[PDB]
Amino acid sequence: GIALGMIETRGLVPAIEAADAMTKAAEVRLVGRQFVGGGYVTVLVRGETGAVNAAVRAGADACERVGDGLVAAHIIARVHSEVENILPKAPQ
Amino acid sequence: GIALGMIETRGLVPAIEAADAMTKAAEVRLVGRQFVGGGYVTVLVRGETGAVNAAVRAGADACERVGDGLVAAHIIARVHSEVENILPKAPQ
Amino acid sequence: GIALGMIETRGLVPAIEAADAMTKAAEVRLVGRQFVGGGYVTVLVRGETGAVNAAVRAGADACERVGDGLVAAHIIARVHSEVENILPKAPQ
Amino acid sequence: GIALGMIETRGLVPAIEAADAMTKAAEVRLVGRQFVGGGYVTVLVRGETGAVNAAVRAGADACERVGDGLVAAHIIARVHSEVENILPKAPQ
Amino acid sequence: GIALGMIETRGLVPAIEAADAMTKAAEVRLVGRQFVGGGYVTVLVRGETGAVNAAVRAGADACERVGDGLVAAHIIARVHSEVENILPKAPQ
Amino acid sequence: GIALGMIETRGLVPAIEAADAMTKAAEVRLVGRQFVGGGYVTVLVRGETGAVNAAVRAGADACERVGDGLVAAHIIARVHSEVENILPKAPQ
Amino acid sequence: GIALGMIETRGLVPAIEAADAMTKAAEVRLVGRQFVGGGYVTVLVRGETGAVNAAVRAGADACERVGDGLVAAHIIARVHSEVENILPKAPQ
Amino acid sequence: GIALGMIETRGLVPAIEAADAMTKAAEVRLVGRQFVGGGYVTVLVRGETGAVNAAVRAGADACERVGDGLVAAHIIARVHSEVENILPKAPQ
Amino acid sequence: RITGPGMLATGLITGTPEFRLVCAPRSDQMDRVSGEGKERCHITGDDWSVNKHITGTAGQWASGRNPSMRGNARVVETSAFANRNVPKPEKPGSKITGSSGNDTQGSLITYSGGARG
Amino acid sequence: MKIMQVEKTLVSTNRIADMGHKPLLVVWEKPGAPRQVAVDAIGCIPGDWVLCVGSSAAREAAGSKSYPSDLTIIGIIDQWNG
Repeated sequence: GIALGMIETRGLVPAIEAADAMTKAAEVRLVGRQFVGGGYVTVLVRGETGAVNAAVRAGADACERVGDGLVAAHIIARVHSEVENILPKAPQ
Repeated sequence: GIALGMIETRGLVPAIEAADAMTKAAEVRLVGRQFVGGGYVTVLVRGETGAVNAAVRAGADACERVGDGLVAAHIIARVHSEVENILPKAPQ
Repeated sequence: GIALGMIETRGLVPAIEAADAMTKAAEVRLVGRQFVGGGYVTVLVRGETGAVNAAVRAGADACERVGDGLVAAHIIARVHSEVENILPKAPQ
Repeated sequence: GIALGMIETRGLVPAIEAADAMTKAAEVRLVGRQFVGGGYVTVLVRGETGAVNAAVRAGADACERVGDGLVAAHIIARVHSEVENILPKAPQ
Repeated sequence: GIALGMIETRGLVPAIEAADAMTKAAEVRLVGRQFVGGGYVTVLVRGETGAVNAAVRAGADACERVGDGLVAAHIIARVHSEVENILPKAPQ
Repeated sequence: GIALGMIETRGLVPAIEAADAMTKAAEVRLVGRQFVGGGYVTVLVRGETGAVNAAVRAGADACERVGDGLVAAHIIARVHSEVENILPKAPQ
Repeated sequence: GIALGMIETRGLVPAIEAADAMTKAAEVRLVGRQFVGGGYVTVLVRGETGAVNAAVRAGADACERVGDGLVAAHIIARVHSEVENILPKAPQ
Repeated sequence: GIALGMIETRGLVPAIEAADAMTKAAEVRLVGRQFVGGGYVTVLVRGETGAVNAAVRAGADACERVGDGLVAAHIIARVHSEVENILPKAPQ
Repeated sequence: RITGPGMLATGLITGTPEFRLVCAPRSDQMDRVSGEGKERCHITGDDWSVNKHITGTAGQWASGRNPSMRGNARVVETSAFANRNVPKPEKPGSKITGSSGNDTQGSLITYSGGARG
Repeated sequence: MKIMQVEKTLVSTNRIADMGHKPLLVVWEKPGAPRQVAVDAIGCIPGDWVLCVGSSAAREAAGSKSYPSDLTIIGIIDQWNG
């Protein structure tokens, strides 16, 4: 799935809630959950463009009132080929 | 039971208190404790829906006034299988 | 003794101090020191209920004027067997 | 092209957005993303000086409103060889 | 020498300054530099009580105005044997 | 030489820039870059006293307006041999 | 994908911008650029439906303020085979 | 050079003026003069980024008061590779 | 009506189907029992402290057992600490000349007969 | 000012409060020469050739016009062979 969706949260619990809502919502593959530093967590999903759009809308709505909340909900439909190197391929 | 219960706290003490209170309250298993960055700790429990409901509420009440406190007390009855990849199974 | 006593600090120096004070104040076994993230440090002790009660009061008093100080002083008298998995056994 | 362009963000999402934007805006190669501690993330590009200039200006406009936003956009036209040892060569 | 001296700083530069000043001031062994999390850095020295007292007094004064500053300057003349396990033996 | 120059910044970009202004300004070797926690980054140089002096002045002027800026700019002419063990030797 | 994204502009510059922007935005292929008469210029992109929505939204926003700007931003998610004959296949 | 500069004019005379200005100002190749329809004339330059920036600034200032004047001055530092197929390579 | 864990943490839980200084300043507090019996620091959890509902070991439970009466005896302490401000006569001065180590600013030294040394 | 080599650290736990938290070093002009104690205002290591100020100048160099030092190290000599 070319598309990329990212959700960033303050704390892991909203990240989990966002991940779950993203993946229930549409055919998007979770490729990463990142502990960024300072309490930031980022969840990354790949998929087809509309599936990503729907998944990031859901995620954002799901995590917003959970814990410390949502920092960023973002969609990149087609990431530059260079960006792919800094993108997680499977969650670790 | 596949229900997930999650407590996030500012600091480890409220987290240990939360975990203790949860597992004492209900038939739930403790699956992880995660250090997120910035002082967030997340405690995670698995079990059947009601048990997780009772547990998370017990942990929340228990650790609210402990240390720097509670950040999130959250439940997901059934996580998407994609999210199982970012969830710890046993606490190591 | 299976009671847990826990001190959480802002910085390691207050933690080491809490630790020394607790171990000198009562017959408690220091079982851990945890770096939690964001500057929080937690010291964990084990022993009998009275001993723990005494140790945590000593740690708290001693570390409070040291550095950035004390976040939490807490006791779990009887610890659920499940929590033991997230509890450090011997400090390393 | 050996100039270095760097963007630092608060969180991974502005960083990814900056990187996408930079590679898309100009003839720059992405060489790194670094989690710095505390929520800071840095994206580093390499290239001809003007390209790096166009790229960093675009990465800055692109990330400033994403999440917690931008911290730094900087360019260094000729990196002293000593600095090359602390610079990531290709992205992980 | 079995006494302990510890300096905690906000940032690493004041930590090196404190460590250098301690080691210069008296016959203490530097046994550890710990990155606590959150920008806290601690420096630990070990030696005879008088040496340690002098070393810490000197380091505290030396790093107080360096960078973000001193957090704590503490001396433990007699260390409980339990606390030895949590204390570094050699600087890493 | 054995002089040590150190810059500590809030963020990595001011640090690279400091490292770069420092090694261009004077004959100093960059022996290290260190992620301290919380956003602090330290860059460390070594050389003869005059050179370190000139490097720390140049690096400090250069990074001050970059990003979250500068935290500390410090020099030690003759580093104690105990401190050498907590010092990076090659940047890596 | 067989979806068609089309952008119409007043003048070539906005069209080029539209084309660049659409291709950068999403996984779409540029299939043509057509001069229409009167200064109208048309760019066309083919690809999967969501990718084309994303591409045309970007293209529209990108050319609107460029020169004489945007005339039309349209999408067809399935093109009839008869229309395929009057559609440019590969650009130039 | 990869960068693209484009000037669009109402009429041919401002285009010729822009072209002369652009090529005098910086090292950029004139790759295309295009009769769009309706009287729009587009001039196209390729070169390095800074060279293109300066050429387009020079071109735009020069032709603004010539004839019916200026429509667009636009710069794309790196076009997507597909957009290359719709760009002229030498002027006809 | 129904009690148990469902009644806890109301308003804290999310995800539910419905949703879908530690130590008290040293100047202000003086401890009843000092040492390991101190109460200035708040200890959370299963500590040995007793709440309002609890009755029985100390208090009236210790103090009411044995009858006592207090007198109003005449009390005036006779001690070195009590005598610290005792009236003293005029301090002696030294009128001597000649080099004699004649400091007048230090602690009072006396000689035979009460003289300033 | 005199040029001296730092030999070792010196520690006095009972010293007067006016010395503050200042470090003290044993310095001599040469190995085997008479030993003097200098306040270390710079941060010197054993074997260093240092420059030492005496008298009233020592007091201010050690932090105050009222400091108890009659000998303060004021700089390390970049290059000295003794």
